[PDB]
Amino acid sequence: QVQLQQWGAGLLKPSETLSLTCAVYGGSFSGYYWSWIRQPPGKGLEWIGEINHSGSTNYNPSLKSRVTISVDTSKNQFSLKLSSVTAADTAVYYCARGRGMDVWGQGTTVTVSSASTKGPSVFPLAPSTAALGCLVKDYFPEPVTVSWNSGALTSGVHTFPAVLQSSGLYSLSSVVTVPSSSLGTQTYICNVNHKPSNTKVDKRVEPK
Amino acid sequence: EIVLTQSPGTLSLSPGERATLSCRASQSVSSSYLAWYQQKPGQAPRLLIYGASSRATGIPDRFSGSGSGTDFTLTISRLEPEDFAVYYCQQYGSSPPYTFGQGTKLEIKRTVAAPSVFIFPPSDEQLKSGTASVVCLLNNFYPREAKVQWKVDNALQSGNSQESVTEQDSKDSTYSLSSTLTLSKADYEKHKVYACEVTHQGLSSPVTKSFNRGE
Repeated sequence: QVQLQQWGAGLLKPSETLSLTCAVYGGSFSGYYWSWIRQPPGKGLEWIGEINHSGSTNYNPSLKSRVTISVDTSKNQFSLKLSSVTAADTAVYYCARGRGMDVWGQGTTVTVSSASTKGPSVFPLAPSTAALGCLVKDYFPEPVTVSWNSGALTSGVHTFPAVLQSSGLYSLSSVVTVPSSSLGTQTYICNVNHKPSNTKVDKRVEPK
Repeated sequence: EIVLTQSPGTLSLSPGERATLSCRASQSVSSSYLAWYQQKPGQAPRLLIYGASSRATGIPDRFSGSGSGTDFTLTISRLEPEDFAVYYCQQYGSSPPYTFGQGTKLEIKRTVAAPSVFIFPPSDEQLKSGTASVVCLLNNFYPREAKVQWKVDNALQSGNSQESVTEQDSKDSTYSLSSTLTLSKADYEKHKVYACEVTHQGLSSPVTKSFNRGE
């Protein structure tokens, strides 16, 4: 079973270079085409370039001026390098083995933003069945993990994907529908965890 | 330049029904130069076919392929619950750059479900920060095609509301939607009534949920 393992820096400041590397373990080298692919958020896939044992650099004209692919044979690895990156390059990058393309790497999410890391602010969307939730606003970068009652409440919970606000920070919401009888009986608390900022927030949501 | 094209953009069928996805090419492409991929949310694309009907190693026998020249077709004879994903086609081995198709999302087919609408005003904690976010939630609805509109004093708002929708819930095959309307503290304290009106197929008429900045 051939396997691919990728690594590299994920969060990059705009107007700098991105460097990713991919290692092939359990398969042959040469006779396969080592390709790179990126998938923007909510979009399809784009073919970047390929390479083989030697320097068979065949890039994509949409980004050819800023892309370079290299290969190292003593370690069975190949590296992708992008220059003068912007926010348009934010995507999930994969390395793959064109043969079609059979085995793919696990992928790395690479975001480009001039914003800095900031902890989230959690506010309560109070009830008035019934529904209540938490608003996790102004955090960077993704992700954040939201649970309810420290994992006790899981049913009826809907945590929504974040949105890139105009300020450059992310914001999402986590709602839950509960029978209105428990509003005075059960205490509903949302736990928000943000690893990039090393932050945790327990917010109690009581009827307003 | 060979561009690939997939239709429909969203196929909605029940588990057990036969699924037929299409791929259209600009130039004429040999049937051996086309490939298909299945991708699930968060995971890498899984190769299905690498030729016309060349079933890749480790792919169940329900997947098949056909086509010629410009029109190609991926086919699932009997849909299983693990088959609902996003499928792409790719031109490989003809003219670089070897681009992909736009993708075809496969969806589960359930009955029409009207959304449950709720509206959350900005909490008093957020107003002390200088901004106010009003939230509108549509819980458990099908199909996904539904529109939401914000109105401050019955005035149509635009350019200040963001939207998010979850994946299809694996329990009831429904969706959930949340729209955030963001306004400064001054613009929020300007006006009185805030309303969120949703239009969806399961509603006989658009449904509005409103609150007044005070009561």
